[PDB]
Amino acid sequence: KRIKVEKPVVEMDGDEMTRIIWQFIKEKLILPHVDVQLKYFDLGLPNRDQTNDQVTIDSALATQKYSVAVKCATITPDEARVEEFKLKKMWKSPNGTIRNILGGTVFREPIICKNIPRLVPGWTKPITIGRHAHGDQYKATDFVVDRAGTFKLVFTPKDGSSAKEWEVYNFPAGGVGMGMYNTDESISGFAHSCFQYSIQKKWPLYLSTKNTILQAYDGRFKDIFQEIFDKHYKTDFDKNKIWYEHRLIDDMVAQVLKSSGGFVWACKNYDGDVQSDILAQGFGSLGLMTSVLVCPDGKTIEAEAAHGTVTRHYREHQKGRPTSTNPIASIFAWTRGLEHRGKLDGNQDLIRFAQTLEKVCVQTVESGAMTKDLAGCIHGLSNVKLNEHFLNTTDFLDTIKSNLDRALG
Amino acid sequence: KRIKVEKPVVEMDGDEMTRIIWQFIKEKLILPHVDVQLKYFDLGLPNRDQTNDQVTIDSALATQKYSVAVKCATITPDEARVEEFKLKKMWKSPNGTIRNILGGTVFREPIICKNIPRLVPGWTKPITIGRHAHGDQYKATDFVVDRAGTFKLVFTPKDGSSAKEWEVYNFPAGGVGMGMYNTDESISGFAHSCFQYSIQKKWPLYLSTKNTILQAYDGRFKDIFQEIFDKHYKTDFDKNKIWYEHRLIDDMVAQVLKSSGGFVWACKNYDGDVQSDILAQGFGSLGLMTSVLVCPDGKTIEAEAAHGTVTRHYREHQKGRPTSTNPIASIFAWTRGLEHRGKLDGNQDLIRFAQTLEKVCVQTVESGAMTKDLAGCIHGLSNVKLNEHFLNTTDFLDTIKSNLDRALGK
Ligand SMILES: [Mg+2]
Ligand SMILES: [Mg+2]
Repeated sequence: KRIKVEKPVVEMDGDEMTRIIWQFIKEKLILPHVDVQLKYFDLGLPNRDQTNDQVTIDSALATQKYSVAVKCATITPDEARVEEFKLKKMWKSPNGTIRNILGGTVFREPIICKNIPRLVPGWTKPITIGRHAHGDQYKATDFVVDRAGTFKLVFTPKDGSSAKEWEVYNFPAGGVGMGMYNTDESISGFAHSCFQYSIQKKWPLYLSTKNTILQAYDGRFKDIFQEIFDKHYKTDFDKNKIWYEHRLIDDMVAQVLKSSGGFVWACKNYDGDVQSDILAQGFGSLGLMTSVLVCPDGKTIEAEAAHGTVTRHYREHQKGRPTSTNPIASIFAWTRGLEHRGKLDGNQDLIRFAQTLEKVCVQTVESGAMTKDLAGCIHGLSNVKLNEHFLNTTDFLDTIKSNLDRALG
Repeated sequence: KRIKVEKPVVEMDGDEMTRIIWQFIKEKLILPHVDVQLKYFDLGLPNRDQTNDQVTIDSALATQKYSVAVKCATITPDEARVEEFKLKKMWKSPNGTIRNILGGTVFREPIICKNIPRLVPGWTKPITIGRHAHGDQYKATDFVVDRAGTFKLVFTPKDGSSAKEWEVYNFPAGGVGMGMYNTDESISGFAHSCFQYSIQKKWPLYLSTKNTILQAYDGRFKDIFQEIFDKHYKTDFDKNKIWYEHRLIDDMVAQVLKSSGGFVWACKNYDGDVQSDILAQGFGSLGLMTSVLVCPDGKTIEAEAAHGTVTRHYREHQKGRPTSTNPIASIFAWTRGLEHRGKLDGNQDLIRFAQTLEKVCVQTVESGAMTKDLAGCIHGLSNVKLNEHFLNTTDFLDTIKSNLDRALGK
């Protein structure tokens, strides 16, 4: 019997090869077991252009309403994509837009498969990055200086007090300038979520900044975290034999590499983007990773596939040929979506299905049935072969489907 | 008989554990075998405070004059350091101030010992990071927003063109803002350095940015590198079977961790700081890495230890507790300083001494005498033990001192 879900799930469609596997996953794994009401938004690049990127804002507003989104990987366009898709604007990142509106922390962690070898031998336990999802480089204003001139910052107070101007630089010739920001509210919510997840895991927490160089900007991150820790969380950290410490970013990453894992890592928005990929790759593969935005309100989430759209595999699919594409991150976006939908509704049957599918995915890879990229981690890309070391995208999903049916019975 | 050194070498002194190691090296390893005139500048935090940070500017000026600096790792103040040292102001990064005056690229690579298992087993060849030494976070203007108000950017052209304003954010409550920049001239020189270094090494080059998010700012880096590649280097890269590619920083770092090395990695100022510590640590230790600021003119350099002051080892050493800090990167700052001084003057004995001291360091570790960090790579950090697997800071330095005297004795 299919599990009845009462409240809706927001579904965000994607691009190229991820768009196609997103549909297979829905057909083969999700819908045959779950009767769920889907609130569809096409964040494919053609439709984002068609709606002047308004579909992206509505998908986020819908997520605030219904409290659970699941997202397919999308194209953030450059010059090349603007020419290829004939876009009228170089539209901003859908991910950055959705994260800004919703706010909160993007938690990312590996999907550990026993047989997929780590590139960092020392990491015996997993690590979780809490990436702050708001502000900084993902809400910056930047520009090209094409001639001599003065660049300055200006802060005009609301209360009526005098404006403060800072002369940033008197450009003699061309260059670039940018401004970015963040709020106390956004940093406080970011801190709270990280402290709570650390208690939940029984793991210590590390904040990373460069407050020696950005003494006001990064110092505020250090100050707010240490304030919230002292007043709200120090007692709960002591009871669980865990701690909190601020580290300089360059010191942190070395320490992380030397570690054995088993900690939470609060990263700034930019650092989260960079270091989550070092984490994913170090644990075995970029495709073996979850990514879940947890909003400040505690109720709303957005689960996503954090990787790209796999353009090379898509081109082959256009020419009627078979591909071998890892669907696990996309699968885990659905399960994390459905699990939280089940938590809010009090639907234990749904929660159990999501966890069962996550386990079946790992077991299928651990049994030796896998896609080309994962088989390449084991035997090397030069030594792998079809129906010997790896399977087609749909065949792997069909293997996952068979194992999912056996587990449920 | 000391080696006479005709011309001076600028010396920048530092803080905490590196300051103590710096003085051992100067006193006991360098000037008993090298008659060298040192233009001494104390960039220890108390003297920077004493001089209103002018000594930092004066050290940078002196490096331009004599073309060679050797620097000890320094403290950059935050709020805690103002309390600690009772500072007049929250002074800026002296490395920032030095790098901004001198300009150039900071080249960073591992110091390889056959004896030391990597944390990243895949990296069978070394990797060099060309770090851009100018602009971005290290020249930024940042501030605390402590009341409601609007933050904007304003560009006013010098020759009468229309001025442009951009609203960054309307703050309802408290927060933070910042503005930063870089220049076409600085980024072009950064490209030239990295392309030239790549052709020397016969290695491919990668530039990392986030041009998909920072369309203008990071796009400018991508465009200038590509123009300069096609105008000056593309032919030579193709002839030498090497290549240049741009990659998104997040894509790049994953590629690095999975690679087997053998490439140059052009990093922006911020990225180069973070990624150079990943690199040193992955090859074995923060103590086994060189760092050289190569200026545009092709003559001036500043050699340093990439790693910090080792504050956590300094707190133990202050209270008399056991300590084992790796001095090799700090020694290699002296040797690359002297080697370059020797190369400029045509002083062959001074070049040989520098290289002899580098061989002594590597052969000392390769013979089984080492500091804790390196012992941990072999035996595991949770099983190493004082005087069984590793030596003290002083006992390891005395071992370098003993082996050095024996080396040039032979
Ligand atoms: Mg990323
Ligand atoms: Mg550093």
